[PDB]
Amino acid sequence: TVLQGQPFGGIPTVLVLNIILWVFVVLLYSFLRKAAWDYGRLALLIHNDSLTSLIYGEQSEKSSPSEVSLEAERRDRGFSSWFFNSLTMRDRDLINKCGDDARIYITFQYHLIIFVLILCIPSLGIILPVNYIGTVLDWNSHFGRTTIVNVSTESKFLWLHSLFAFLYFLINLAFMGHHCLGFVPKKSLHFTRTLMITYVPTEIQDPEIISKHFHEAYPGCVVTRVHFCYDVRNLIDLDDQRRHAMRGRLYYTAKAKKTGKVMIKTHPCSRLCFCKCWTCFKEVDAEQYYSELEEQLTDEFNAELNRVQLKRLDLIFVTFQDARTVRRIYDDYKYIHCGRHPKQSSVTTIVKNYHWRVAHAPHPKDIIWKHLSIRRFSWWTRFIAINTFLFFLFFFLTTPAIIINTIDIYNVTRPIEKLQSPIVTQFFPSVLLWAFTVTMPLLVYLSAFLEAHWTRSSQNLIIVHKCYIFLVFMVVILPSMGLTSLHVFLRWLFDIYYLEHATIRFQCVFLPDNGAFFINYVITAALLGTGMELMRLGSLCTYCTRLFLSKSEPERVHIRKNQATDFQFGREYAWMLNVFSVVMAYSITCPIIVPFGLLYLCMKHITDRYNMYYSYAPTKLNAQIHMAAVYQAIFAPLLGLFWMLFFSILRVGSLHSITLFSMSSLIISVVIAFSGVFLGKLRIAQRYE
Repeated sequence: TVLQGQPFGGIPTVLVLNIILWVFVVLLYSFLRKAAWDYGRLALLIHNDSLTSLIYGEQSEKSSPSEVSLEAERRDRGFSSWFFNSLTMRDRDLINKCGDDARIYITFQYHLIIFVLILCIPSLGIILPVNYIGTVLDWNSHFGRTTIVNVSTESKFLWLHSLFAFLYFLINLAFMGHHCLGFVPKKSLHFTRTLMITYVPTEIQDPEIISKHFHEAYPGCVVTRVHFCYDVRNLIDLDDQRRHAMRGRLYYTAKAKKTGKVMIKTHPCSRLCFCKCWTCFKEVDAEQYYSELEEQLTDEFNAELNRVQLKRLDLIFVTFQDARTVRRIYDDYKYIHCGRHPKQSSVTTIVKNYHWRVAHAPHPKDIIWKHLSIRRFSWWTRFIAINTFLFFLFFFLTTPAIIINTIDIYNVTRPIEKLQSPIVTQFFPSVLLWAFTVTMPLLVYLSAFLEAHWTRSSQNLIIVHKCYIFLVFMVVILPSMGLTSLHVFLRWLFDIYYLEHATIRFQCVFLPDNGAFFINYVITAALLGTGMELMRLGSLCTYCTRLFLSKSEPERVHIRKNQATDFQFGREYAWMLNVFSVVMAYSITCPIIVPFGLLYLCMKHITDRYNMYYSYAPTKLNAQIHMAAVYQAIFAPLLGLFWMLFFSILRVGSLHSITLFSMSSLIISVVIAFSGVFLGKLRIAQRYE
C-alpha cells in the first residue's frame, strides 16, 4: 500500500542541481571579472579614494599611492586561484581590515561553526543511528525512516530526543557564554557632555533662560552650550539637490573645457525615443541649464534657511562642562513619571521641568535631522497595522511554496497510474522559498524606514529583531502550520485509523510525508544564496537603481562615487540566524539537516571571508547589533523546544509523562533564556563605566 512518501527524498536531485548552480555562478563571476573588467574593484577603489575630499582635489605630497590598495587587491587573478593557496590564515589573516567589529563577527561565527561541529558528533552518531533503527514506517522507504517519523510512539527514545534537545539548549548557552566572556565591548555610550531634551515649550527662544535654570537647579554646574532643533527636512533635500547640480555643473564644465560644448536633452523621455527630429525634443546647453537649475535651487535653499528660524521644534540640546552633573540630571529625570518633582529654579515655571524627558544624547553622526521629526504617540498603532499587513502579505506570498506540493489523488482506487515528479515537487518550492527569503529583508528595511522609530540605534535593533522574527516565522512555523494541510479525511476517520491504510499515514507530521521540504530548502538556500552572495546580490540592486533613473550623465559619476556598497550586517546576521533557527528547530527531529547545516556554515564562512578581504568595504558596527544577535542566537533553540512540545501534544498525547518534559523544558528553557538575557544586561552594566 503506497500512496505517498518520496523514497530517498529530494536530497540527491537538489544536490546535483545546487552543485550545478554553484559551478555556474562561480563561472559567471569569473567571466564577469574577466570580461566586464574591474566592475567590482574600481568602485571600491573610488569609494575609499578620500570621499571626504573627492569632489575637490589638491596635489599634496606623494600624490601617487604607494600601492597600499593595489597590494591587497592583486592576489586573486587566476581562475583556479580562488580556493587553494589563498587562506594561510590560522586565526590571523584580516584582523586589521575593518576593526574590532569584524573581529567579533567570526568570533561568533566560529563559536557557531565549532558549535555545529560539536552538534554533528552526537546528532549524527547517536540520535541518527537510533532513529534509523525505527521500523514504524516502511523499510523500502528512504529519507522517510531517517527523520522523526520513524521513531515509534511506544518507545523510550522520544525521551532521548527531548532530553537531547534540553541539553543542547544548555550547550548552546555555554557556547554563547564563552563568546560573551571575550566581548569586552567598546564603550559606545561615552560620558556625553551634551544631553537631549524633548517636549520643551517653543516660546523659550532664549537659551540663556535654560542656562540660568540649569545653573540655579544644579549648584556648581556649568552649561557649555545650548542647541535648538529646527525643521530642516526641506533644507536637507534642497542641499542634496544643490550638491547634485553643483557636481554635474563641474562635470559639464570640465567636459566643455576639454572637448567643447555638449548638447543634451533635459526631458527624461528623450532617451526612450530614437527619433532625431528637432521638434520632438528641444536641445539645451548642458552647462547653462545646470547653472540655472543650481542657481534656482540655491535661491530656494536660501529662502528655506531664512524660514527655518520660524520653524522651531520642541527638541533642544544642552551641553555641560562635566558629565557628573549630566549623570545627576539623568538620575533625577528618569523617574519623573513615578511622581517625583525634579530640581527647579526661578524660571522653572517657564521651563516646566516636569515635562522634560532627558536621556543621553546620541552621537550627531548617529543623529539624522530628517527623521527625528518621527515622534508621536500615534505610534504603536501604525506598528500593529504595518506588522499585520506585512504578515498577511508574506503569508499570501509564501502560500504558493506550500500549494506547489499538490494534493494526493484519493479519488480512484488505483494509484499505480502515475505519481509526482520530484523536481518541481521538492526543488521548486525550496528555491522559490529561498527567493522569497532573499527578497524579504528589502521589504523589512522599507517598512522600518517607513516607521523610522526614534533613534538610529533603536532602528538598527528593531531591524535585526523584526527581520529575524518575520523570517523565522515564515520559514519555520506557518510554513508547517499550513503544511498540516493535505489532512487525511476518508474511510480512515481519525489519524490512527488502520482502515485501508498502512503506517505511512501520520497526521503528526506528513508534510511531504517525511519533512524533506525544510532540508531541501536549507541545502538549496545554502548553495544558491551564497552563490548570490559571491555576486553579493547588491549588483541587482544597483542595476535596478540605475534603470530607475538612467539619465543625466554626471549622475553616472555620482553613482560611481557611491557605487561600492558597504557591509549590511543586518542582512548577513538575518541569514545566519534564520538558518541557525531552522536547523535548531529540526535538528533533533530530522538529523540529516545537521551535516548540511555544517556545510552551510563552512561554505558561508568561505564566501564572506573572500567578501571581507575583496568585496566588503570596511565599516564599523554598532555594539548593540551584536549584543542583540547573541540574544537571538541563544533564543533560537526555544523554537526547537516549541517544536518538541508541538510533537508531544500531537503525536504522543497530552497527559503522557513525556509531553511534560517538553512541556517543562520549554518553561525552564524560557526562564533560563530570560535569566541569561538579564545577566547579559547586568554584565553590560558592570562593563559600562
